[PDB]
Amino acid sequence: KAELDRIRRYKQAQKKYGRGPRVDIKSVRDKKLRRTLTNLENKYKTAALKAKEAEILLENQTGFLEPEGELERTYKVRQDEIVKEVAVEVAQKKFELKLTELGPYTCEYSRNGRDLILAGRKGHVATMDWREGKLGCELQLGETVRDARFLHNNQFFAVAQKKYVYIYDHNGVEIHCLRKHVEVSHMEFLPYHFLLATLSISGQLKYQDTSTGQIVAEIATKHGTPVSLTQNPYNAILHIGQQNGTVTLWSPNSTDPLVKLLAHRGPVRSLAVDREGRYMVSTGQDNKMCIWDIRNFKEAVNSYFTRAPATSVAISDTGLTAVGWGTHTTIWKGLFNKERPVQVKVDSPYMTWGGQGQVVERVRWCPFEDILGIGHNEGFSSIIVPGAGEANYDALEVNPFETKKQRQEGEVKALLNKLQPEMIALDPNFIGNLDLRSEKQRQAERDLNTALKKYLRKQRKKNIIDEKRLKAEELYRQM
Amino acid sequence: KYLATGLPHPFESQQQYERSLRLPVGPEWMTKETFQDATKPRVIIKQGIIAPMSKPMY
Amino acid sequence: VVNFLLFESAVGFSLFEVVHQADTVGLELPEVKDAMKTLDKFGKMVKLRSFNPWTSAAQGLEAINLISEGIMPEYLKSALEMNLPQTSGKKSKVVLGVADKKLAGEITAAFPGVQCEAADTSEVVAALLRGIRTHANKLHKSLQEGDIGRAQLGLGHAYSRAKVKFSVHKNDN
Amino acid sequence: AWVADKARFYLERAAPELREWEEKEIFTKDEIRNLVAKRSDFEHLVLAPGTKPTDFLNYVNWERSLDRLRAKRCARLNIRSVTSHASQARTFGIFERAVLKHPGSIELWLAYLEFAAQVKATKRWRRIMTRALRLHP
Amino acid sequence: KIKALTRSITAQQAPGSDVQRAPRNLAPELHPFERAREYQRALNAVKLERMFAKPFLGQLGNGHVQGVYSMCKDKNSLNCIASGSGDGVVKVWDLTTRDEETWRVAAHNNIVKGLTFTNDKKLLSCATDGIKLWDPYASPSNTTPIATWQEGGPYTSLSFHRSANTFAASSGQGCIRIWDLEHSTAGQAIQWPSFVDTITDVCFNQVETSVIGSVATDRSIILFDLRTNMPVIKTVLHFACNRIVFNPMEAMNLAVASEDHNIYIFDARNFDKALNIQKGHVAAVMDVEFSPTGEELVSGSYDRTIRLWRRDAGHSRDVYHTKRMQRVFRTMWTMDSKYILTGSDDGNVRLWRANASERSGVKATRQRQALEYNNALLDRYGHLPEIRRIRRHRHLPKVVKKATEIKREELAAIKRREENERKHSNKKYEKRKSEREKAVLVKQQ
RNA sequence: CACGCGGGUACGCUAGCCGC
RNA sequence: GGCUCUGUGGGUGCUUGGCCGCUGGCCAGACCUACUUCAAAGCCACCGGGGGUACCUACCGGUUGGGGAAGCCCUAGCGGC
Repeated sequence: KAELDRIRRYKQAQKKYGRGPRVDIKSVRDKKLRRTLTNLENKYKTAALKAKEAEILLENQTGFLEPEGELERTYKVRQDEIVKEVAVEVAQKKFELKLTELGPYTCEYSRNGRDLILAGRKGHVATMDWREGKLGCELQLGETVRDARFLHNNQFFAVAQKKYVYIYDHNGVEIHCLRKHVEVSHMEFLPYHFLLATLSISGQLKYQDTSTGQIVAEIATKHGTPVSLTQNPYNAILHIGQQNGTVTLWSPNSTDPLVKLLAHRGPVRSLAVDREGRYMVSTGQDNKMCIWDIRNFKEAVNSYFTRAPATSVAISDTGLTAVGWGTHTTIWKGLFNKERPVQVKVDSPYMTWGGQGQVVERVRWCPFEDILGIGHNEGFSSIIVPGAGEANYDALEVNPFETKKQRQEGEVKALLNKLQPEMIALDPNFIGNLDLRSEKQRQAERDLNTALKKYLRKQRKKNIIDEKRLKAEELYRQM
Repeated sequence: KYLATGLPHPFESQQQYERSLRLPVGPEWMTKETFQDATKPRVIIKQGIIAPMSKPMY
Repeated sequence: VVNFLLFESAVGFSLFEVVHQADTVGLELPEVKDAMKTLDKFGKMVKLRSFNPWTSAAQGLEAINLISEGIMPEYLKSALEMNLPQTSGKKSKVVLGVADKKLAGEITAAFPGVQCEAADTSEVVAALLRGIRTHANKLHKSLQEGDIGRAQLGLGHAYSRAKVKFSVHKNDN
Repeated sequence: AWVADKARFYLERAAPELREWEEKEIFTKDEIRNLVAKRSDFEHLVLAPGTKPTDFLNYVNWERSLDRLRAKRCARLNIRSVTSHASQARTFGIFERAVLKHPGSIELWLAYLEFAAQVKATKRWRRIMTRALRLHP
Repeated sequence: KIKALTRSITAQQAPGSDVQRAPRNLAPELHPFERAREYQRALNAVKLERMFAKPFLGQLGNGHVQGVYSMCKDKNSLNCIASGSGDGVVKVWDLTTRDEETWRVAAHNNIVKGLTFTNDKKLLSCATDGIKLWDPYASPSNTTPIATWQEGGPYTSLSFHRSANTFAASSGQGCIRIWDLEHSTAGQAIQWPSFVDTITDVCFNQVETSVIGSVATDRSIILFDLRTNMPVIKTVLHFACNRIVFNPMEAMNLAVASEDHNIYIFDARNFDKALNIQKGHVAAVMDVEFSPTGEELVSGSYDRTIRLWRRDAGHSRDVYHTKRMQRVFRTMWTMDSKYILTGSDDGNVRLWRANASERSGVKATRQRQALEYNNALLDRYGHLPEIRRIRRHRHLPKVVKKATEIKREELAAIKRREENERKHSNKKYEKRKSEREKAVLVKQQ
């Protein structure tokens, strides 16, 4: 019939924007509760339906490339062919920085992709606006540099020196150094909480609140130096990856790991985790990489193999992933589809960047454009890959063209809605659920032959006599 | 401290209440029309003499 | 509770229709005074309903020399007949807001269904016409041909000269 | 200027007519992206601070020509389910905020009266005529 | 078939326009921490309303000399108040100019017990002297009354009809008596047939005309039908009731403020049980008044408190207090249903606001949308522990706090005594009588 | 209840019978 | 004709090729996603001085309710210490 499209529309919107199963109105016994819950179910149904109908006003289109003939394959496509076939405002972004004498470089974009920071190993830390081509800062620092990271804006950044971390302003003037964070080898900035989480080489993980300036919870990961660290963008829990070959999930409200996904036989070399929090791809020292469903904590498919222990892996805003191993990175497209209940293995990579003798230190996706920045020992190299990048951003959350007034107002609103670090769990939507023990105690204070042998075995050891045990002795004598 | 200690007054079941909230109110997650219709207040008081009702409406 | 209000200026007289009327208990409150200051929060209160300009400076001179003396003119009676809903006050009235008490009495005597509130007596309509006199250049600018400054200048000169009889015994230049 | 948040409502109101036109075979998806971009540019021009009656009339003429184009295309593709009522309602909305913003422009008042007389709206025409006579006596 | 996503800055500003275009994508992958960010915004909303909760607005004039023992608004106008003090002087105030009184007169000898406005423009006042009528709005000021009435015992309160020129005065002889102005002299005295105790308050029902409620010091409420001039029903409660009032949107609901520290919302058709019991006070409740929207209540108590209530709440939405306010005798709304007025025993008429953190005037759209968004968010997440403790914290004076701690101890002791007598007496095999059913002692006709 | 396109009784017009 | 400034190439250490998934290939690349038996041994791991300790965390010792690896025995069991 003609209403079949209507029922399909409602099923699709209840899948996507529904955020829950539905309230069962037939089991409600109260009359006023029944009509108010029917009113609420009508309002939530039209809410999801109007969001799905207003998903037509999205402006941009997702990029792609598809092979035409039967012999042509997508991984044999050259960057010169992409640059010839693509528009000029996005063919401008395929550059290459040639910085040779100051260590392998480490790239990190800001979370709108306006400014990128690249840090050499021997000290050369620079901060540039890579589309407009101007550099905001460049400074040399002397000693080694473990990791450089932007903070909430492109105003402040944070560099991990030989002992401490240092946070710097937009001009590069050093605001301060953090002395509690010694020998920091990895850093990750939670964006919605204002926490900066640092793994030392000793295995200690410190969460420092950036806004107010006090370290929230120093967790000591009891086993080994950590090899890698990433951050779930959906839970804000930290997937750190150890050297015995397990990845452990950490949160500032517990000193034990939340889960520990057992992984590759050697140490895991790199991790990456989806921005919807669905799946995690990890690459180990044993040459395999493998993906996990995170919402169920099981392995999705068999282990893919990489032909070298992959130094970095970073997955995009859409389904693409760049796994950078040895001296050339490969991009895979369909590793984890959200819609499929049982995942299938991908035969061929989506596209491969060339191996011409520059060992890849770190690959990163520019968060809203369809490019990929590889930081290697010869410097920085930005390549363009069409399928990646979220085509339609939201101007309220994060904006690639944010003016000065919009940046000021957004920083103040993010300060006002910074989340307390005790609001971190495996499921981030728990706020308002039942304390079941407290509800059972409230209802209690409102309404007011195989185990009874191990009972006596446990209570003969106290040796309190405790009249319930006298009743249990009489029961055992009767038995 | 972010869990709720007991059920609110009209609700009768844990599934009912924890599944009845379920959707964010804010403008980031819902459309503008939905946000207006969901944050309209129940009693809408305009300015003037609010005289008691003269004759039955229904 | 005001429904409409007259407002006479040198280019002509316009009557506004109030929607979301002013709070009368918090008239001396700082937030309501700031609302009466800002045009973005007073144009929500007033919406321009009708405008009647003069035909000539002679008609504007007759308009002042009737209104200041108190008596309403025939074209003001005409525009009120056109804009106000025709009633007699037996079961429903219309509240008009005017600036002068004698003009209030005469409009109420000409139209029995229109209850007039004078700005000299009622503080609500006083503050409301005060806000319209504040923002009177921007509330009319879509149909304000030219300005109001030279109109007020020439009309004050014509009114003062008609009151004084200046030209008949000033001759020395 | 809250013009983005102000024009969000008019775009979200015009969206389900575009959903019906996409689920029928009348406008293709690239053409509907073009309609979305043109209505968005028109709304962000209309709800701007410094605006003009010629800008309001350009938007009125575009919406009315879109209704005429969809009428020709609907008669060619032989559909009777699609109605012009939502387009006439949004054209009346454009004209009502037009005469709210610029009441002193008789060209826009006469264009409003011509539109209301042309799509068979006699009672609405009499009300618009009363408001126009009150503003320009 | 290569195509990558190209973003011009035309998607942020079209050239030639100052409008910053804000494209929005409502997909939930882009907006993480939905429930957590909304909890943080609700917590900010509670802390913001506790910061901007500033309810005291002003005080009408210099006040009275002795305390304000009666006051009455004009239900037709919007800024006409009057208040009669304890030294028998009445004043008519205009709420637009609160600097000085509009019209004052040394009315009576004793305190002014009741006071009201007529529907034309004139006002009436009771005393133990007898009731009087004045014209406070006249082109010469007249101190002398234009009518007086002494026969009918010692009068206690007044209540005027909604439409006509009828009014009922509650006397101390156990009767009310009803006058029609301009063609009645002594009025008609309606009484319960053998009734002796004084009728304290009287209130015309404004919705349903010709239904009159009254309380009396027999701890009883009585009704009256004016169409067939007789009493109707009489129920005896447990404690004395200070004041009856009706709901201006629901014709059948009434509220009695009673010496049980309590407000009882009753149904006039079924006096079996109370529809609601508001319990929050410390000393006796002196005055109760429904909002003109019919959904809220003010109660001025005999200790130093005003308590603002919703209609279905059963506990305080707000409490207002002040070191200068000595006792509270008469509280009533303005017809805006936004501001409340308080006639005290310090001789002061004070003007507070209900919705203490909500400022009046015209708001911009992104201002009133932020306020409505905060109110809806508190309606959802108001029961969580942090949000709950900050939204319930209010600073009470030391006497009221100490006496409500004593009242909690005494009520818990009485509940424990009753529960022990139930568990060890023969009442164990009965259903527990609900508290709204226990609110009424007997009902008779 | 009616709302698109045609030939009709009829136009410096669209009110009325049947279709596409 | 001269001073100054700038750019490129060579040199400023003793001469053995460009790249790769390197015993072989490629420099026009080619093939693309396999194969699998048994997670891991422990320790250390740099914050300036004196002081406070309500709360959180670490360490040590306990308390209620559950849980049972392993050790021991035999009336053999859905066992027992």
